[PDB]
Amino acid sequence: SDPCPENSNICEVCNKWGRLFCCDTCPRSFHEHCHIPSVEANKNPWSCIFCRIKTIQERCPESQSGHQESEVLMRQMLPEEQLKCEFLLLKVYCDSKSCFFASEPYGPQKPMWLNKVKTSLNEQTYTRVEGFVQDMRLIFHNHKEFYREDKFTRLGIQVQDIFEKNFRNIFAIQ
Amino acid sequence: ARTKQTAR
Ligand SMILES: [Zn+2]
Ligand SMILES: [Zn+2]
Repeated sequence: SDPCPENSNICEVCNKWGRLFCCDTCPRSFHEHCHIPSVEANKNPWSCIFCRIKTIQERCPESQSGHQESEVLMRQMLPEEQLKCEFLLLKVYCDSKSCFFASEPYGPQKPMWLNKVKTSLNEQTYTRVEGFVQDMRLIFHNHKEFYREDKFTRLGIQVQDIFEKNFRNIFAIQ
Repeated sequence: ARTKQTAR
C-alpha cells in the first residue's frame, strides 16, 4: 500500500524512487541525504526546506531594491543565512547535471566539489555567506577548459548559471 | 519524519 499517499513517490532533488521521507506540510518527498540538511528521522512533525524557506519569505517580504551582493557575502552565517545557503546548495543538486561536480575529482591549486561543500556547510565550517559562495564558485572556476566533447563544457556552464540565478533569487540580490 | 519505500 502507500503509507504516505499525499506525498510524492519520487525524490524532489534527484527524481528517483527509494527510501523517502515525506514532508508534513507539503507533498514533497526526499531521500535522507538528498535533503539539506539531512532529514532528522525522529522529528515529528517534519517540514522540508522548501516549506521552511517559504515561511521565512512570508514573514519578511523583500524590499523593492533588494540587497547588494557584497553586503550579502559579508553576512555572518546566522541560522537564516545557513538555511538559505542549504537551499541554494540543494537547488544545484536539483539539476541532474550536478552529479558531475558532486564527487571528489580524480590540476587546480584547490579542488572543490559539491559533497565537500555539503560537509563543510553541515559542520558549519563557513562563518560567513562568502565562505560558502566562494567554494561554490571555485567549482566552476576550476573548470575553465574546452572539453573534447562539447557537452561536458556546456555542462559546467549550465550548472554555474543555475547556481548564480538561484543565489540572487534566494538572497534577493539586486 | 514519515517515510515510505517506493520503486520504479
Ligand atoms: Zn534523491
Ligand atoms: Zn515541505
